[PDB]
Amino acid sequence: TFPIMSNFERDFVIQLVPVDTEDTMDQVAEKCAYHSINRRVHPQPEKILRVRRHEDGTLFPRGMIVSDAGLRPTETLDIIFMD
Amino acid sequence: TFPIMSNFERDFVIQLVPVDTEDTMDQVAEKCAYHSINRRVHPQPEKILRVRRHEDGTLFPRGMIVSDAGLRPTETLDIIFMD
Amino acid sequence: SMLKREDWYDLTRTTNWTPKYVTENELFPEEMSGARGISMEAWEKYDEPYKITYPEYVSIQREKDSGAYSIKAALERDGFVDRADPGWVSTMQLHFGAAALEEYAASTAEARMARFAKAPGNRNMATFGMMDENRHGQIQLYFPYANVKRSRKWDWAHKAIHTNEWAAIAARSFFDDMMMTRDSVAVSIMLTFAFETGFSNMQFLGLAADAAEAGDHTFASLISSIQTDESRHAQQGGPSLKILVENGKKDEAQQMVDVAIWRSWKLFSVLTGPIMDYYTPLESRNQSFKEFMLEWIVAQFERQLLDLGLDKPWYWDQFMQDLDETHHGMHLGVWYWRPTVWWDPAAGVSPEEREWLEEKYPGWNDTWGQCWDVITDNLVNGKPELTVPETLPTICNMCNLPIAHTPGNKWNVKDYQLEYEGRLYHFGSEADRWCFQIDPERYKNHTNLVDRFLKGEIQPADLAGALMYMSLEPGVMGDDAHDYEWVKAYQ
Amino acid sequence: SMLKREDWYDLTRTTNWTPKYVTENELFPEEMSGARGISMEAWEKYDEPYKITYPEYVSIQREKDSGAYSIKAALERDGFVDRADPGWVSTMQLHFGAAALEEYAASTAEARMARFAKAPGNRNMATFGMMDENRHGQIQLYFPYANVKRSRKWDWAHKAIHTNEWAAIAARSFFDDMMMTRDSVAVSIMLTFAFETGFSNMQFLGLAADAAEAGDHTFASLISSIQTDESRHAQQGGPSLKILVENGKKDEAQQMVDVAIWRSWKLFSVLTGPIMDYYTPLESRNQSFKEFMLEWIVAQFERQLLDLGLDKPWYWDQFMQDLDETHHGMHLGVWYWRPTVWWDPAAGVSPEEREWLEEKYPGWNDTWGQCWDVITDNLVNGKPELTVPETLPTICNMCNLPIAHTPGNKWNVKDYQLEYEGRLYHFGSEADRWCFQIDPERYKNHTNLVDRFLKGEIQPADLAGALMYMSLEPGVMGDDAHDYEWVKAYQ
Amino acid sequence: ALKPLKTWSHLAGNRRRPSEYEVVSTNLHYFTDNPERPWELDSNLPMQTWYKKYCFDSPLKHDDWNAFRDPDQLVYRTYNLLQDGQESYVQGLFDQLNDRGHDQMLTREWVETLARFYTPARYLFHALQMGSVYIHQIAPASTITNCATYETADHLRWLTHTAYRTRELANCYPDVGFGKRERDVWENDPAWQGFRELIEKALIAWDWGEAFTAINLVTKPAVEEALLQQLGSLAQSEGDTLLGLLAQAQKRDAERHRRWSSALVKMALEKEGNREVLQKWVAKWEPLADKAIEAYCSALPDGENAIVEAKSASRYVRQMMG
Amino acid sequence: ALKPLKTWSHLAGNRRRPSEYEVVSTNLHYFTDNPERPWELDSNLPMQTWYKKYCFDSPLKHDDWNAFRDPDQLVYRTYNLLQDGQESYVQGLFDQLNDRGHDQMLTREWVETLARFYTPARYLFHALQMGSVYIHQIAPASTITNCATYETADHLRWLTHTAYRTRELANCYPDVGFGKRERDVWENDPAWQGFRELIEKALIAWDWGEAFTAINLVTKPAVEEALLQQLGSLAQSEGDTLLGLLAQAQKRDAERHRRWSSALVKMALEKEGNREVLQKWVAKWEPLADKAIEAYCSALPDGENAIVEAKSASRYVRQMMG
Ligand SMILES: [Fe+3]
Ligand SMILES: [Fe+3]
Ligand SMILES: [Fe+3]
Ligand SMILES: [Fe+3]
Ligand SMILES: [O-]
Ligand SMILES: [O-]
Repeated sequence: TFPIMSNFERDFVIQLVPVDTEDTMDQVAEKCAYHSINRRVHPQPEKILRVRRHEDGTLFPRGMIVSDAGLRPTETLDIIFMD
Repeated sequence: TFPIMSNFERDFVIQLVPVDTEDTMDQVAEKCAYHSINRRVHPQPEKILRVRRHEDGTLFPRGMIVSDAGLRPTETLDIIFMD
Repeated sequence: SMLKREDWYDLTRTTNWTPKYVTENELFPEEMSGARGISMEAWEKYDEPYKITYPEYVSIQREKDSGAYSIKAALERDGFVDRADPGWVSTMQLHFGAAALEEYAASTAEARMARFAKAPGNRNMATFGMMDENRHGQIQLYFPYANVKRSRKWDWAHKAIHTNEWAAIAARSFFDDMMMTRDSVAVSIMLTFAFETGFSNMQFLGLAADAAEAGDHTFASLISSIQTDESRHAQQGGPSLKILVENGKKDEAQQMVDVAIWRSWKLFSVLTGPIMDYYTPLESRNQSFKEFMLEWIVAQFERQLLDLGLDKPWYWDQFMQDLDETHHGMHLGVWYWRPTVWWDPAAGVSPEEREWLEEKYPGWNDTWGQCWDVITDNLVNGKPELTVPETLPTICNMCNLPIAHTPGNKWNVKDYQLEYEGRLYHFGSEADRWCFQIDPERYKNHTNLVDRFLKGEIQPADLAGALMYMSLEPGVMGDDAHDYEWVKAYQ
Repeated sequence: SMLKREDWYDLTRTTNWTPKYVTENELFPEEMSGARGISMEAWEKYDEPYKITYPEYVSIQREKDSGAYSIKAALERDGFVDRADPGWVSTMQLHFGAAALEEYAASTAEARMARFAKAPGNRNMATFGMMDENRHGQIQLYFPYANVKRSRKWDWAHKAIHTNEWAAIAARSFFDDMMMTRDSVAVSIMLTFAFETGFSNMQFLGLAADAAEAGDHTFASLISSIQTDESRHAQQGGPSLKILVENGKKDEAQQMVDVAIWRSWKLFSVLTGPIMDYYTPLESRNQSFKEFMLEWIVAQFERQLLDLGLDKPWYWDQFMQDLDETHHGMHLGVWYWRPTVWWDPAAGVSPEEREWLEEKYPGWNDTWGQCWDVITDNLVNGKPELTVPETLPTICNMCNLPIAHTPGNKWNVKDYQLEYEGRLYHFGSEADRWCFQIDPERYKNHTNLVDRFLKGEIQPADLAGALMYMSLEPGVMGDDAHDYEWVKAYQ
Repeated sequence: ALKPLKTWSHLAGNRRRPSEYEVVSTNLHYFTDNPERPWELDSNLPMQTWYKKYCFDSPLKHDDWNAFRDPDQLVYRTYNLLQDGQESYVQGLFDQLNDRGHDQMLTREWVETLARFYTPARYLFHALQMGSVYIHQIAPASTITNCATYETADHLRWLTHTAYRTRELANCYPDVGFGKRERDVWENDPAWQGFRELIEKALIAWDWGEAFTAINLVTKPAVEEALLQQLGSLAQSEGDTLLGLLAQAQKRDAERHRRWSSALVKMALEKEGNREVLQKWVAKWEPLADKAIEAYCSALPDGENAIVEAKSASRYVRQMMG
Repeated sequence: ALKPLKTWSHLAGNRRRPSEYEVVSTNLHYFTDNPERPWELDSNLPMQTWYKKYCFDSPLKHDDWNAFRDPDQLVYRTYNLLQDGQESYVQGLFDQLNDRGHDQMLTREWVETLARFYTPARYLFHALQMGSVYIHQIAPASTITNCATYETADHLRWLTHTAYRTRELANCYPDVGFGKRERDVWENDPAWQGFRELIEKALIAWDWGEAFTAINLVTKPAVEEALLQQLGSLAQSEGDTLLGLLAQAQKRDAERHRRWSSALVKMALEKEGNREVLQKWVAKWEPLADKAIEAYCSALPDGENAIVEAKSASRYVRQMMG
């Protein structure tokens, strides 16, 4: 349990998303879309969801776990479309 | 020339009608209908127009002339339907 | 600390004294006061039910005017007047023409009581009566004045009573008889009692309500405020009637009321009747001009008359009956002769309108319906010219209104003729005639519009001539309020 | 005879003296007056452009109130409120909740200047400033109070600022910073200059105009009158700014204005933006929230700032840009999260609305249009639940408003984060962050609603919990203003 | 088709968009429409005859009376704002000098003066209302009437102050007869028969021009100088600040009536004949004004001087208009 | 779903459909919503600290201050109707006593008195506005604030009368320094240092209850007895009817402030402790009231008696509430 802020690509607003310290970057990206995809942003299944620290641009591989990114509670992240 | 008031049968209002001292009762009745018939009252051609002094009920034959009825200028008359 | 009003009120009206240097009769000419043989000292028993003093007046009527003038200011620009039912706009243009200057002329009516009346309560109350009508006349000018750019028809708020247009004359006929050419005691009876207490106050309520329903609040407020003032000088008749009965004078009083009410009724049957039952949209009609009259005017008269020691006028049963007929007559006349008036008469004979009309007036369609049938046929059939006239109607020689009544299958139009000193007069009711008979000297040589036509007083002596003589030109001349909209219902 | 005002005015404000028995600083604590090292004698140069005296006040404001209260009285029963565009009704319920008690709280703001300010012109003008806001608060209660039977949502005119509902907190965030927790000179700048002179006066005009266009005159008049009072105490900032520049203080002054305007802008971008461009029917939109702002707020600021000796705030180019985006963000948020507010948000994304939106904001549909696409699809397709939320958005830690900006094809949503003494704050603009940085001590331990959620301060810690904690229940909770009317356009 | 207009038809080509005053006041009367039959009825009615004789056949003539304008431009709405304020101020004086019990601080002498010289004015004042009221309803123009209309209410105003103050005086000094005695005084006190006779006889001058002179040009300045000016300064000197003030207030009203009266006279002198016509009624009436001033002012302290000051001041009114 | 209500939620079950007053006045303040952090900001701001110390931590305690009600029930709308009327009445007194040139009828002595004893009141009066204004913004309830709100404008009212009258006095007597001298007098005249000190020190009592006592319960009746009562009756006796009246008028204002002050005290005595709490601030401050009365009233004619009448009258205010 670890709260984060979610700047979802092509959405209008950063949102509060509870995630787990063990969730993988992939699994973060899923918990986020629940709140953006098909609410406000159209699904893109030629494309893969990535998870990148908002402050500085840095980027996370899909299978990396929260506990290992050393985020600050309530740290904002981008949930971007890639391939 | 002699002015009269015209209480036309089945109409709502007595009206001023110029007539001639020589016009016949019939001809009076015509000059009156101009102002009631097909304006407000439906023509009745199974029927004949008669001309009767309003005050007292008295009745005029068709071929009697104005000059002979001894009306008062502006005397009211009924223009009734008969057969 | 201030005194209670009760404490000093009487001293305001403690103002009679015995003249010495001029005689009582020089001071109070009988033609102006109509003291009627009753002592100054017995007039002093006059006690108005509703009492007000100067500071209380100028204080209340300040806030009254602040309010209405602010409503008018606020709504001014929204310009409601350009999207109002045209049946409405007409009602307004008619009202202003008929009331504005007559209201103004009421102040002189009161100014009559306030100089010439022997009872001092009356003289002071009559002074605020004066003060009241000055507002009414003034306010009823300022208001329509916002609309002078919209239609020349609005100039008539000021110009109407200055013309010889048949209604204007009908109006002067009523008012001048009622309020301008009679002595103090008479005005208090005929005007304040019969017309204001009997008719105006209720009408002004009705009219404010209707104004509101129609979405016109500037007007809604205007009428509404003018009505708040009525009660305060309308009262003035009662106490006089009281004094007259309580001496040798129930007959003289009785007679005046009889006259005052009929004449009132007649004017009313042409200015208000037609609006209630025709100009006001169907879904805004709460009740019939007939019901309204029965509920809000008739009972109230009987109420008043019982309390005072008087009996219902001789004509009362007749009057009751006339509620079914008179106004549709006046409506039909007004509309038929619509270019002779300064507003645009609503026809109000659409199908639904016609059932409503048949609901409230059973056997309407088999009388009034007939004429309207012929009119409509003529407009369906492309022959409209047979829906405007080529002659004048006969004018009652009292009420200065056409002589008109039930047509169709139950046709009952009568002329109550009287020959008097050579001349033949024409009367529209049993009463209109009788009014004259009891006062022949008073009306003897007056001439209604038809007489004027006939005596060669209207020149050229055709229709265009009478149009000009009544100061009417295209642009104020009346047409169908809806531009023959309701016709499409018949094709 | 009376004196000309000019003749004695000065003596009203001739009121400083040298304290003897308490020291100057005891009398004028620096935390309350912010005299800022500038001499009493140099504050005495304060000269308000628009001057009024007591009798003139109580006399004008009597007639002001007479008028508005009479309009309200007059239209009361017609009950316009039950047939008004529901986009309208919403605008009203939002305004009253946000303004009523904040206005009331302004009087304390002025009461601050009127006890604590060193310039005596300011102290007396601030007293009518006090007198002004007392009306505003009081009038803005009496008026919505007519509607408490109509919807519980009207109770919020009184109850709003008493709750922890996210807007209420946004409002207190603005006002308490601006007007309640600052010294006399600061209030005069931040409140009267920046907020009232800069924003409110123009908004109140706009709002009265719009009220009128919508056919709501009671409100039309209410706003209209409150605006007549603005100028008289709104002035108060100028002369202070004058005094500050003219000594060693253009920076301190500059800074305060910079802060005051941004915060103003932000509150404004969520209370007014959305109304202008969404709640107001299409055929009533004179101009865009963008244009409006450029014409009626921007030029006027530059005008004022040039005249005073100041320069445009650092953020100005940015601000210009933000006019294209910020409010549709705030709109989208408000509507999406519509059960968290006490009015019913108009969607305003019907087809025509959408072109209009694309006219005034080119490239709207390829940004904001996108989200709304998904929302609409979802409502066409019978899945509405995906148009309400299951989470909170991130709240700017200054403006107490969501962090939201351009989406779609030109996606540009940024969070301006700052770590400060352990805590990580979140900021919705470059400016919101910077506001904090220059005053960290002032905001340090305040916690926006999201922080409260997170610190376990909101219990149960789910959505229903936050609903209760913001005192919101079904019945005041917001839904689509038109009951999803504009959906039928898409099927 | 007839075009919509900028203003009322009767007002077009004025070149000054018309005032609220010109709008609600002007050309209101209609009976002046047919001088032969003013009222829509038989031309021989007693009221017809009255208006022809006393209104139309006035030797005081103009060709357009409706061209008259009240210099104060008073309308119902602005008469009440004016007067509401002035009543606040006097109701305030009443309220607060009572508070003090100002009535108690007056001497037995001064009190006796009041009952004789002040409280009977209720009659003179009402009489003026009748005279002023009468001008209303015979004047040949709606603007002249209106001026008269408002003048009359001020008259009412004054009757009321005086009635009010009497109750309070009767209250504070019950043994005096206040409120009960005034009629007798009015009717029998040599001080009051100067005035009573003048006013009784003015009240039957039926011709509008003679009424306006008889009442406004002659009688009013006499009543105003004697009762407001003289009894005013004497009251102030004699301890009575209230009446000193109350009277000064009523005189603002009187000064407005002198304005509209002056105005109308200025208007009548545009036409040959009228100065004479007016000088002739002055000279008929004035002798009674003098008689009225004399019998009242001499019963006062400093009698002979009061008589001189007042005569010359009231004369002055008329000299200032020619 | 939440039902529409008869009135405001905070007002339900009152059993008297609420007044316009209860509607626009009550439960307005919000900073009393979170005593730990009153203002929607950092809890450590100087203003946070001020409200906690001086508003919440008052030894004068109640559990519901919002239960307060102004006995006059004053609202913005009805404060202005009340005061519009009272200003008509005084603007009327100004207008008309000027008319007379009342200022000319005053003696060289009385005039010298004025410049010393009357015109400097502009300072004392404004000072009260600050003290009264300050109560506004620290009082613990919107209804207490409002009472204070209106009281403060009356204070303004009085400064204005006094400023106005000075210009007119400077006008009528240019050699005196009217308008120029008052500061010095305020600051250096033994008559004025009783008051100045009392007021300078009250103006820094920050606690709302101490302010209300310091200003409303102690200082105001002293200023009111000394400047309105005493300088009032003396002015009347000394020829000055205007100030005699002007002062009597201002005292209607003062009597209303004594009503709402009395009312609030009546309310505080419902709770144990408060009588003591209040008696304690009285006894701290009163000694300065006495000092203020003494130095001012003794410089007057009949000094020693003015001092006694005033002391006892102002004491009386407080005795009547307990
Ligand atoms: Fe009337
Ligand atoms: Fe009337
Ligand atoms: Fe405000
Ligand atoms: Fe403001
Ligand atoms: O009336
Ligand atoms: O404001």
